[PDB]
Amino acid sequence: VTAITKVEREAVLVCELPSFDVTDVEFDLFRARESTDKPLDVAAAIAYRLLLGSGLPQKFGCSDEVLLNFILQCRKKYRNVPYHNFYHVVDVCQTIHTFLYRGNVYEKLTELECFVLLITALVHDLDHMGLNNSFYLKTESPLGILSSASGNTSVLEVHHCNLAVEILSDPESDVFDGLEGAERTLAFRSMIDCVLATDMAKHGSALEAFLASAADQSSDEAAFHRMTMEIILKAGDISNVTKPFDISRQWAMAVTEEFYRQGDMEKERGVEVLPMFDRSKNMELAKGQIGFIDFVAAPFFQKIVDACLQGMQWTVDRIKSNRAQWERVLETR
Ligand SMILES: CCCCNC(=O)C#Cc1cc(C2=NN(C3CCCCCC3)C(=O)[C@@H]3CCCC[C@H]23)ccc1OC
Ligand SMILES: [Mg+2]
Ligand SMILES: [Zn+2]
Repeated sequence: VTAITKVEREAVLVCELPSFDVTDVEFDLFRARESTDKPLDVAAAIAYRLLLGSGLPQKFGCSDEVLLNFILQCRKKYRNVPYHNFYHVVDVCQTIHTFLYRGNVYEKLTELECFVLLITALVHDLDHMGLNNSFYLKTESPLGILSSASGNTSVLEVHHCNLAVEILSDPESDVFDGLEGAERTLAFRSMIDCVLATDMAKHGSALEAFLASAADQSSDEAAFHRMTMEIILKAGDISNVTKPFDISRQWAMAVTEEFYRQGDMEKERGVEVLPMFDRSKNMELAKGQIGFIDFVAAPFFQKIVDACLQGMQWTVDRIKSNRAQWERVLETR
């Protein structure tokens, strides 16, 4: 990991994001990416602005300089894939800011936990290649064999954590260098637990654990905090369908293309290709999004808002209205 240059930091700091309000639930990262022809420097500057405006990095002895080095060390390790690129993790960072500060989830966590979550957003998909865990295991690829041999089925999520500790091992990009003892430990353990919890194979059990804890007034408090962090990172990670319809739609286009590519390589490798990943099945976006809404996103957001995160009710309202709009695309076809 080469150190970040004064020139690179300057390239970010110049961005001023005219009109954009990065703290708003109606914020639009697509409009932001076009507004210039340096769409990466913009993304970095949104992330930088979000982290400073929280007032958290300052409280934990993280200089403006170390914070920007971190953001740029993260950006270098993301790839040119349709969805799991740098724009996705800047989106998860911004969305998590809104859940914390507009949804009042900050009230459930310490400032350190709020700081860790915003930072974890940016590392949670490092060096994602546009292929899911299943691909690595079905093709008996090296990373797949190593996961299988060492007993951890979360191929990508363990990879992401490995790159996250690498970046933070250098004091010039360690946003946690200001921490010591129990606080530094908590920052690393909670960042790692949250990234590992983004594996959708654990979706059901993470959701049921958080709900059983929130329903139990005698839950261990440290455990409830941890599961709140995991649930918020998960929330941001499937937050596409909580955005204004046209934003939601562009995200659904980017993820469908990434899936389609995986199925193109699964084809040329002679491995099982699910309907979802098959360009030849040419399924309607509308039916896809309605499916995701009915089986994953609507139950998830409704249950966590009912159980505990009442201030996030708008996510359930926007899902409800996004589903209505896709039902009208169908009704008028
Ligand atoms: C049954 C739905 C049909 C799919 N068609 C669609 O229109 C769509 C979509 C879509 C999908 C994802 C992700 N999907 N999933 C798994 C979720 C569990 C159900 C099925 C297995 C995939 C993952 O693991 C990714 C990695 C982690 C998080 C979610 C993401 C994110 C955003 C999306 O829309 C913007
Ligand atoms: Mg991921
Ligand atoms: Zn993600």
